[PDB]
Amino acid sequence: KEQFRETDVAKKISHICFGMKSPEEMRQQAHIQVVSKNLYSQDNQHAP
Amino acid sequence: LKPPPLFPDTDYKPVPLKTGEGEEYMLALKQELRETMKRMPYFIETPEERQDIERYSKRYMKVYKEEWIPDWRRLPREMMPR
Amino acid sequence: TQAEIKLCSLLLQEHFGEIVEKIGVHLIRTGSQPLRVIAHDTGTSLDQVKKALCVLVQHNLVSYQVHKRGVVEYEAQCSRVLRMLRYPRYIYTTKTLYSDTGELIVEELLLNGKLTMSAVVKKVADRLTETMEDGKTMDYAEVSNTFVRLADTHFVQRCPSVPTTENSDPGPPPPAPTLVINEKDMYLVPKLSLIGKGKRRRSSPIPDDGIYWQANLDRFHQHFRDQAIVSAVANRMDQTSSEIVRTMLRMSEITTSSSAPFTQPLSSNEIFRSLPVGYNISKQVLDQYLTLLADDPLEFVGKSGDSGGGMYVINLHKALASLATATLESVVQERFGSRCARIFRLVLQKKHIEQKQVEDFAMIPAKEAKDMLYKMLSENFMSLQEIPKTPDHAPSRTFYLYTVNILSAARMLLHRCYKSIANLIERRQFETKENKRLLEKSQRVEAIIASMQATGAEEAQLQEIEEMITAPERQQLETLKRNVNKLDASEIQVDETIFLLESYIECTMKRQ
Amino acid sequence: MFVLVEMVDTVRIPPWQFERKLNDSIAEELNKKLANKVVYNVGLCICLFDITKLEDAYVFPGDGASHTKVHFRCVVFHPFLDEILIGKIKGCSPEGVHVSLGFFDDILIPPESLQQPAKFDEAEQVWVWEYETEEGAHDLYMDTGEEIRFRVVDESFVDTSPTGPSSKEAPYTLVGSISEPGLGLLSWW
Amino acid sequence: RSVTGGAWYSDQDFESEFVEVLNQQCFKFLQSKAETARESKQNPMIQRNSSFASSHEVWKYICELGISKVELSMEDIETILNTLIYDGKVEMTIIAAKEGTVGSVDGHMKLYRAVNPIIPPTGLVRAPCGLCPVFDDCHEGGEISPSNCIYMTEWLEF
Ligand code: SF4
Repeated sequence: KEQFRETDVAKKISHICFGMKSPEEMRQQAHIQVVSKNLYSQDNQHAP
Repeated sequence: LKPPPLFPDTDYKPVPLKTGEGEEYMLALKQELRETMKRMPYFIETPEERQDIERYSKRYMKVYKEEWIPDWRRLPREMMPR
Repeated sequence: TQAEIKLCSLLLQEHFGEIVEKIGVHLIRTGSQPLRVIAHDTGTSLDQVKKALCVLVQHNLVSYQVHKRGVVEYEAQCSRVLRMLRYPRYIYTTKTLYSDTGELIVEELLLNGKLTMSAVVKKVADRLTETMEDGKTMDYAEVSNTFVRLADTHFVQRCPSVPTTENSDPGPPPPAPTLVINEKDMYLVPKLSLIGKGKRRRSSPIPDDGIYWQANLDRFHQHFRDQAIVSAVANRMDQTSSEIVRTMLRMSEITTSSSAPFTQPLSSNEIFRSLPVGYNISKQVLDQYLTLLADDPLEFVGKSGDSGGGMYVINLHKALASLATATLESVVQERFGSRCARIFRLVLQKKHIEQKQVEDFAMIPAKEAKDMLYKMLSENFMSLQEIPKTPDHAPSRTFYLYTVNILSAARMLLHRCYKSIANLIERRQFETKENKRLLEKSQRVEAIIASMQATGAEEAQLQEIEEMITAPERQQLETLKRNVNKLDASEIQVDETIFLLESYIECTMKRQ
Repeated sequence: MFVLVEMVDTVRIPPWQFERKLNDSIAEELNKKLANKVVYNVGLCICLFDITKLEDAYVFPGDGASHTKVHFRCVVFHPFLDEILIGKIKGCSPEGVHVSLGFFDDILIPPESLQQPAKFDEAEQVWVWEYETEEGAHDLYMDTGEEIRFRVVDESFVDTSPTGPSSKEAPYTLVGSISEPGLGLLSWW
Repeated sequence: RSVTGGAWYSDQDFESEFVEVLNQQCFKFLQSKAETARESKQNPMIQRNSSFASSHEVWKYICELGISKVELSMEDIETILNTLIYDGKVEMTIIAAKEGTVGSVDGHMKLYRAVNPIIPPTGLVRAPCGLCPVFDDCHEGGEISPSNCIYMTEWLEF
């Protein structure tokens, strides 16, 4: 016996609200901070 | 590669606080003040709500107080609490 | 003004509660508007909005104005919400100037917001009953004496009053009563003779009807400004000189306006006769002190005439410019070292300069100044002006002449302090809410221990209650308490700064 | 302990159902969907009580089924505090005795609720009792026993919703009390 | 401005340690003389006159104790004294070169004699937030959320 949860979340779009992103939110959305200029690892594996 | 830790170290540090009997009294007065804001009508809390059942105890522990009214000649005749 | 709005929200939460915070923040966010749209926007019962507005106008937080088409508009001033932070300072200086009775008078007045003389003296007497015991009593006579003395000395100022109904606009009343303020009776206390001995909590019609009062915030701001000036003078030369300047401020205050750059004329003859008899000083000694004070190169005070032999006028605008400049030096010095303040001040006094001159004239090694100027420039404490070599203003064709804009500088510190107090308040609330579980666990057992103590119950509870886990957590509760105390001390000191920063941005502006 | 709560929902009736009268199909579907599960604010659902009102049965484009919105009432297990209850034991523990109502089992009697004289057992998990003059510290509570009388004193919802990107305790717990006379095993009184 | 750099440029550094210690020495000595003036409170006119620490006499005090064996005469001393006159160690009391010993040489008494810090420190500096290098960022709910400002955490600890 477990907490009931609704199964169907289906919905429909009603509006598009355009707008802007400020620095705080722009960081908040992102996962990581790109800090290195390079593309691939030095070794022959060429891993990013 | 590794970005700096979220707290880079700073050489300078905040200067030591000033203390004294007057300052202690300011601190205590500020505390006492905070306490006063919780014991008069102007401290508008949400009106009590959502009783569970007709508990017999309701007769005795009910909070009783007079209805707060400001003197009405200083305000618009539009917002009577009744 | 977003940090400021955060302060408004915080202090509304702490003073009044959620719904009051919500209404106040929305109103200070949207401007003067009629009630119905506020109720719509908030979506709560109009009863709540109504009650909150009544409470707010009672404390003079919000103000209502009759408007075209017969609607009533409700408005708030952001400055007014930035004052309860100063109430401790108000009470301290009033206790310094008046006995505890004046302190209680002022406390009651600010806590209530508006009150009449009879009820305030009665409530002060009642709340004082627990400050003396063993049969001691008091009458309203002494409280009235203190109140009239306070009102005479302008700390107490009368609230507005309604126009007379039978005199003006007879018939149905307008939407709002449109109160009016009268200036001649601002310090005119009404009369009473009632006296009553306060009840010592044994648990066993108005002559001054309608004459409300409220503390004079401007007098307190002026008084604080005076104390700051005296403190500057005392440190500048000497205690004797500050006692002298405290004199010229005294006869200045009773007749000077708070806004003018210069005080009313004063003479050394009236300074001397006003000079305390407890100081062994002669008229010639005073005359010498005044002449050498006027000769001070910081131009703290100027001559401006010769009436009465000694004639001198303190320069308010210039001093506050000096007051503010110094604190700008202060923030730079600690956060960036003496050498950095060495350069910053250099750039201030040299209105236009370049780096090589700075290194030459600031004894700074190469590769140590350059980076530091860049840091000040990055932080915007330093503003680059950049005259060109050619009309294209190309960087290869310009000179990097530095410039200071003190008024802009102050503004960002205000912003800093606003965020600073905000973050302290939050941290204290964060600490309070996380420890609330242990606080209430302690408070209930403290109440249990304090209960039934006078009933004569057995003593076999002091140790038995203490056996629980709270005891080896009391030192953590003490750690909590000192952290709160220590945060609060930090808040307190920050307000003392705010007063000077605000004092300048006010004085530097003309508000035309 | 039982309480009656009003609800609303949208029900999809798959098209091979259309023969049977609608009301029956919605009732069955709601019982299917909600029965024997617990809501985060009203406790454990038993079954629907009745259907009050029904809207129109639309057909959305791209699908054969008919969607209807329903107002219905459902009886829910939601005991309030200080209710007197009778229930079989289901297991002893150092932190208290577990009790069962048959259909529900998350009731704990903590030792603070137990009578003062008995505090622990002879290292055997079967909880013992003690009393002053008679009952010389030899009575003990069988893990099933009879339906002991007890009174609820605490309750809580604990959330179990998923956390983080995707790819065992019940969300409801009660606390009972046994201290007062006349409670516990009927043989005592 | 090469090898010359002002003769203090020895070691090709402006001899930073020596220039700073020399400035500290001048400062402390002229404090001592202005302190004789202040201790005496000589008939204030003469109190401030004695607080005019004569910088030709400072120049003669700095040739000795082995300090300014390097180029000293007016120019180089006067300019290092001037390096000290570009901050709040000083304030205008030169009265041109004619009043005083060549204007007490660039006014090397000016207000070194005192100009006591107009005001004390500032609450802002005596608080973490204001000192925080990383400002902005710290947003209600975020990485540097003010609910962890280690600067505070530390300022809290101390
Ligand atoms: S990071 Fe913390 S200490 Fe620094 S400015 Fe932001 S809130 Fe203040």
